[PDB]
Amino acid sequence: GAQVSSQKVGAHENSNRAYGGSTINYTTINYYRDSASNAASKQDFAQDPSKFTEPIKDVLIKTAPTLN
Amino acid sequence: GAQVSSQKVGAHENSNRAYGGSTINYTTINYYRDSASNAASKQDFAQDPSKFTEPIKDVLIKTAPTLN
Amino acid sequence: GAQVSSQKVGAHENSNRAYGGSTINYTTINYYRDSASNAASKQDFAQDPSKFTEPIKDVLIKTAPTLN
Amino acid sequence: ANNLPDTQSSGPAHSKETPALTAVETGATNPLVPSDTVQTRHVIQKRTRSESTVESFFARGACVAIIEVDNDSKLFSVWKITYKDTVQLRRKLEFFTYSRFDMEFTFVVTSNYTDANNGHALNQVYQIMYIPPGAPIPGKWNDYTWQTSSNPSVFYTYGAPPARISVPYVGIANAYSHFYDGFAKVPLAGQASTEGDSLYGAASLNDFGSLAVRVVNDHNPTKLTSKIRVYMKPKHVRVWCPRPPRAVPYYGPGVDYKDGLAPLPGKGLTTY
Amino acid sequence: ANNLPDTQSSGPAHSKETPALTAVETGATNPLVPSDTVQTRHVIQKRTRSESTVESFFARGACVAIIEVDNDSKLFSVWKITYKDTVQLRRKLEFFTYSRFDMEFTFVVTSNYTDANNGHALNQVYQIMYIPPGAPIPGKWNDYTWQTSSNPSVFYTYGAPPARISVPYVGIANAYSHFYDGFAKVPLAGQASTEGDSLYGAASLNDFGSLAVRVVNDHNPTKLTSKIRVYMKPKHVRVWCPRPPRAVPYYGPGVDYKDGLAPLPGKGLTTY
Amino acid sequence: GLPVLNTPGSNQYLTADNYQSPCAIPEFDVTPPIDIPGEVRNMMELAEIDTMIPLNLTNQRKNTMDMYRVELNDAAHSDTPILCLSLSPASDPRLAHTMLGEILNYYTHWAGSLKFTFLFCGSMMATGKLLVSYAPPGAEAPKSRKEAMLGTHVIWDIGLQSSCTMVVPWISNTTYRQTINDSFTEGGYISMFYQTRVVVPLSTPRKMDILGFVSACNDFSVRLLRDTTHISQEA
Amino acid sequence: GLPVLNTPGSNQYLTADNYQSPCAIPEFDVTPPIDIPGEVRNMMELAEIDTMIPLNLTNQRKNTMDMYRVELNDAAHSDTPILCLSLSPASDPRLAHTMLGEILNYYTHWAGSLKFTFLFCGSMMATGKLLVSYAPPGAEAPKSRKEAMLGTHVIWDIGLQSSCTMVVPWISNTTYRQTINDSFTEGGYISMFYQTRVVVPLSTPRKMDILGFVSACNDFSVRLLRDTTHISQEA
Amino acid sequence: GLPVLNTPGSNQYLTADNYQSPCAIPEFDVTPPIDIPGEVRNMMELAEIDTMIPLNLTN
Amino acid sequence: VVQAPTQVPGFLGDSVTLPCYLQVPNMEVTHVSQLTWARHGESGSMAVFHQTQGPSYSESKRLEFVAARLGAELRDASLRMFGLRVEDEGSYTCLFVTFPQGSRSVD
Amino acid sequence: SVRVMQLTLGNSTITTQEAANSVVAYGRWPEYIKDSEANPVDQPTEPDVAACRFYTLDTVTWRKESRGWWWKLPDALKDMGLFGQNMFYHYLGRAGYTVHVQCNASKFHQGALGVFAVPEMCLAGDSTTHMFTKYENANPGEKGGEFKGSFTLDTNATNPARNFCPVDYLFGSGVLAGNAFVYPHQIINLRTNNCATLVLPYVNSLSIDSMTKHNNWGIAILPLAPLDFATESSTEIPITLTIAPMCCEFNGLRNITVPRTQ
Ligand SMILES: COc1ccc(OCc2ccc(COc3c(Cl)cccc3Cl)cc2)c(Cl)c1
Ligand SMILES: COc1ccc(OCc2ccc(COc3c(Cl)cccc3Cl)cc2)c(Cl)c1
Repeated sequence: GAQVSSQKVGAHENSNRAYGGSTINYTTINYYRDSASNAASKQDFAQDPSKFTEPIKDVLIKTAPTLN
Repeated sequence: GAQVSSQKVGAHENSNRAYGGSTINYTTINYYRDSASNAASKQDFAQDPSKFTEPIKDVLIKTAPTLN
Repeated sequence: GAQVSSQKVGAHENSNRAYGGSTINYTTINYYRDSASNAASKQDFAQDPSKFTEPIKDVLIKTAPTLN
Repeated sequence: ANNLPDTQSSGPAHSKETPALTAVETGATNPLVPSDTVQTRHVIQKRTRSESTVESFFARGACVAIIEVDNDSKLFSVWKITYKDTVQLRRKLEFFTYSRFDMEFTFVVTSNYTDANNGHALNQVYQIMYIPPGAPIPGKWNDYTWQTSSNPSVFYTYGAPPARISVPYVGIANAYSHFYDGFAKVPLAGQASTEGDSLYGAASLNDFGSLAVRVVNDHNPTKLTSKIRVYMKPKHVRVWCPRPPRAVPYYGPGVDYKDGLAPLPGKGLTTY
Repeated sequence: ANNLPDTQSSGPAHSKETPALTAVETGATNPLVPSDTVQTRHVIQKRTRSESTVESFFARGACVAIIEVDNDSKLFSVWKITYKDTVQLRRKLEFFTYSRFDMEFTFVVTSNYTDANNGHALNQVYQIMYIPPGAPIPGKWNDYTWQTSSNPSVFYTYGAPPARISVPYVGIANAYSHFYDGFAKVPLAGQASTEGDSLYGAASLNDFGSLAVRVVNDHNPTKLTSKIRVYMKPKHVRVWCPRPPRAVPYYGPGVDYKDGLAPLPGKGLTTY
Repeated sequence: GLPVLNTPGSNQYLTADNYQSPCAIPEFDVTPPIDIPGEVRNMMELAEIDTMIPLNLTNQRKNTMDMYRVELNDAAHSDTPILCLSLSPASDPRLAHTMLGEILNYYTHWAGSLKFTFLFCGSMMATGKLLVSYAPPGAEAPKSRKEAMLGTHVIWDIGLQSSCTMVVPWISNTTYRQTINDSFTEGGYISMFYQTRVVVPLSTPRKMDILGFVSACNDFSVRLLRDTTHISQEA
Repeated sequence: GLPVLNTPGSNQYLTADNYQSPCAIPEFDVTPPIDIPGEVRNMMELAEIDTMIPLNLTNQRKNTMDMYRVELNDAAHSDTPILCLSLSPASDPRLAHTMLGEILNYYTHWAGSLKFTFLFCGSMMATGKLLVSYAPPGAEAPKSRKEAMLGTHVIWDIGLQSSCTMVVPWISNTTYRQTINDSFTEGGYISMFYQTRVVVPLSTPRKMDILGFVSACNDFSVRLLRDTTHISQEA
Repeated sequence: GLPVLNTPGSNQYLTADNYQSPCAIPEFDVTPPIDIPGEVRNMMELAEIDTMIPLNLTN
Repeated sequence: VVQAPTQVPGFLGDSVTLPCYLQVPNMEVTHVSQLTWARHGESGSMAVFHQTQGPSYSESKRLEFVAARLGAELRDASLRMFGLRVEDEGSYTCLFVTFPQGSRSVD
Repeated sequence: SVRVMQLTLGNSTITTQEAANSVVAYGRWPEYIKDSEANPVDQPTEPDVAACRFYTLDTVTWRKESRGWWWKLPDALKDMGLFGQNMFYHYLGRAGYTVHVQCNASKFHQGALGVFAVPEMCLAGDSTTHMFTKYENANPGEKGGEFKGSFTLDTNATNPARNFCPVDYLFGSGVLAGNAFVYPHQIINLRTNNCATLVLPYVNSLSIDSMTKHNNWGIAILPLAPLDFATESSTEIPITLTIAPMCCEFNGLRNITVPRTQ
């Protein structure tokens, strides 16, 4: 039940282990039945800001005149 | 001897790990020989209340007259 | 997600385990998502000192006259 | 939590396309990038927004309460669960209207002799009992309620690493409301003014219940005080409807204000 | 971190190749080996440079600060983060102009009664809060800033193994500069001398922020002092541009000198 | 049992750790979610929405609705600035309290491009051309249109499209700037001038307001979460 | 839970340990690296670069630029040494402060070959032959050219190639020597003599300087990291 | 031994935890079960049985 | 320790100074000793006297800074606000930074 | 074009020749409750055309001195035809809206109105007692309320007003008004447009709620640039508000609710 993800290496050691292998991976295993007990995975996604930045009914191009 | 079950995720993180993978599973291993030492699995079943709610000899339909 | 490397055995015990097998290997597993949390692998490479010892434009042979 | 787009090189322009001109009346923000108004070079973007994700923004244990007990009714204390007793976490949560997450509670317990040269006591054990709305609240530091046959309790031994427990999403709605524009009651026509009156913006009188804390050891005449600092961290976070942050000082559980109403300093219009 | 080459046997010579003669004016070092100037035997080399790798050279926890707090404003202290408060680690880092690494911080906490026969206190808990440049600095050992809703804090219980945390590469440049030949400001023509003046070799006024340390327990009239010794170890190290090491005593954060300007002893030219 | 060795850091409490812990309310039937409109995934999404800038912080206007209004008039052409600002998004008093500035105050570093949009609120009969400018740090802050015109600038012609956007490109020495006023990571100057002049016919108001807006571009990012000074608590 | 047993060494703090620990600033967007010129991978790379030796530590010359200059002259041939040195790279005052000596003072053991390069800074019209020597320990330190010539030596003829290198081979009993003055691991003696004599014509300077350089060979290594005595801190 | 790091929450006693523990009476010969009538699996089964309401609470 | 006496009228016209004295005990002397001033004030988040090495004017053009700076002292610094309009209060703060404990002061 | 539109709902049609597009809040169009998000089990009532139509609330007048106006939904529509009837006859109710604000002037007038739709628009009170505003004051109906230029604390202890005191630059809730642009909005700048149109989906932490106890949306109108004309210090232009509920569905029918008033 182990989950193996890879790390985003910031500072690199003068090793090939700093660039590949299990040496740039980390392992995770959940010990509790309730999902609330789990830690945060932090592999979180993003989205389009459009719902806030452009909640416009009739879609407009920036090059084209906004007021038409 | 590890037992791998899946959790019933309540609050979901903005990750795909919150929806799939070993990240929504939990692992268990018994360390003791006596079953008494074990924790509760909590994957418990339900049953029909009929033995209490309708301990009637001649089965009756709700749409149909009870006193016949 | 375990990384298995071999050790450079210095003092040898009067065992065959001191010369081979998993007995001269060591195991590693990363527990943290951030690479900063990792220990140093210490399997570090070397390089050519030439950039410091001979930062000369026109490469010269030691047997041959330096001033030509 | 990802990458940002590269800057593409952009040369001069002489066209009928004018991205610089717009009309903000529509309610939209002009999505311009540098190459729209100036000549740019190609830049391979390596910066990411990994630390500004909703999760990383809240992934910190914030203090929400400091419960105090004097082991010489003060032999036990009760804290009504809330995030509004402090200001820092509260302000961050209020960037959004609704939220849904799990909670991690860490308890830092400290104690000391009130007297520099008097009294002595053996190591203390604390009991932190959660009293869900409806359960009997302790009247004495040692009455029957502390049997916790159903209420979750945490027994902490002084000096041990801070205690920590996780709580699932416990709301009775599909999300926690940071703002509730309403009442719990509707006054009906004909009833006395005393009737049907309730607080504005309040839901249940007892939303999440409270914590009852006490020292389990028999109290000695020695003067001692303990403080349990409660730290809470939202994990597995989802938030809805952004709102402008609090600009003036908080004045209670509501959006009420009173004191620091002039937050901005003076600065010349033409002064850099 | 590897092997050294074997010595090959070398016999006598009588040739027009003269590796012994050179011209150091070129700026190069003569790459001679023993067999170039003497007759050698074959030696199978087994020595390696495993311990002199840049990583192994720095792989040690060095003391960079001793923060002191008197639990009877001294109830809390603030330390501006730096590696120049001590000399040993500083001198090693300065063998290079630039560096890039992660950091591991270990905190050794000690405390004691000032009085041999007076006072008593229960076990202390410490809070080490990191205040990034910009965050509010504590004014009292117990003001709102200690809620740490966003600042990273470490709560240490006296007597527990030394606390330890890791920090990523946090520089705003692509590498840390051990030397900065410049200023943060350029004085412009016309402005008052008070204007545009800044320290030579200084970048930001607040590079990495500081640490705020305090004892969380309520202070007792008892006289107590605690000291937090901060140890830092660079891990995952990369360094650029070697420099000669510091020969005379340090005189501040800069390369300034004043006192031990005559480091070398006397020795006869023809004395072994 | 299995032989273990306790390493330094044991029994500590790092406020920013990420570990598992036992659940105090096991087997709890969690209320499922519903699709509520307006969900947010990243704080940077909020920094990309136009927010009105309190440009007029003069003693009579600060902390009133007038702090948002910058007045223009039909006077003859002048080379003096209409407004001046420093590119310190988290610290300049005029930028520090916008949605963008509020978010930047929870972080220690910022990097990326910004854009300023100006809305003309004069009558339809009013016309005019304005010069919006951005000067990277290092030289004297522009005090005349002549100096401003030598840096990044957009000449705004007023008409049907009521607004105009000027993008302040990411021009920096360091890879990230600090969210505090610091000369080492200084950002430059923003200023506005009259290109020609505001012209109105008879029976038309000779003075009108313009409103300014600020938002982050798609290459904007922040790092190192910290505490803000924008909220306090006494006692 | 899983039964464990705590072994001795638990809860200690070894200054040289290598364990993992939690990150205090999680999800931090690290600034990527750039290819900066002059990167170093091993400290031994620095020990292989020629560094000038402060050979003249006489009271008037020590701690001045003159400590690096060893003067020669056109006097008639003499068998007395021009200079004398002991092969104690980390402890001899003349070697202890060179780049090589500085690095050796951070280690307890050293092994390998060394090379000494001498630069003739006389005029072009000056000629001469010199004998550079190395005598392994155990006998009387050479005081005349006659004794020096019996050990390892290079006869340097001055001319176009301005410099001459003498390699001091690794001749030792122990596999590693100590970086302190200790007779058990003593290294021997280095000395220089006139082979013929320095000769100059008329209208030419009769005295000139030579500069010495020292660096490690490719078979040089050090071990056992220790603290240097070359840096201190009072109060 | 294997290097470990103690996390907060260590040595605490959560009244609602679910862990394993050693058995104080090992190898005990447990009496097997018999099929007793009326077994219950969920408390909600009991809530579904009609129960008489005390409607007349007058003094 | 912090011992600021500045509770000053303050005369208008103007102009007068806005001082800040931090007398230093006494055997554990203070560095780094940069001095910050935050107004009170729509502070989001600047109208600041900050002084790292060279005195930096965070933009309130109408300021005068008089401390023996670019070197050190340390800080019993005096500020001045001219002018000359009633850009009033509100309030002002005076916060210092320190290698020992003192990244802190008083409003 | 972006400027000409026609909206038809039920028996009501709205035309405009000077629009600036329309905003659909959070990009969500109103919808009915799906079976997977359903809660109350009883059959809902969906009045459709009888309730989902344009209702014109009272016209307010904009002057140089106006500070702003506010309304609460569904509150402002509680007395509107069959929508109000269904609201009061049912325990639970849900609806989305099409808000159309109208304001025409001339080419020689100036001024800009910021029209914001705020979910859970909680306003600040007038006393030192927290959350003291009473139901009757919080729910003004179609007449709504107004913003003030400053906070004035109610001190009458004998007869507290128990009302709101929404200061304009503080957005009536302790936040800066310039940041209110993070909420769905449009701007009626007199030199550009006649109106503002916003389509609001149902927003709440529940699928359905009590319309009498809870107001889901708040409509705030603030003069961003004050009204000015030619040389007439005296200028007044009306602002009419027309709102249409959408996808109305009610649950829990019983006797009608008659709330206490004034
Ligand atoms: C929107 O932001 C929110 C929403 C809900 C919150 O509190 C809900 C809540 C409900 C129950 C418990 C009980 O938790 C505990 C238990 Cl079982 C056992 C022991 C100790 C605790 Cl501590 C704790 C918090 C908070 Cl603090 C912020
Ligand atoms: C070239 O050599 C260098 C470069 C940078 C350095 O310091 C950078 C630095 C930045 C932030 C922190 C903050 O670290 C901490 C945190 Cl998050 C939490 C708790 C405690 C600490 Cl301690 C610590 C150091 C040092 Cl010491 C040497």
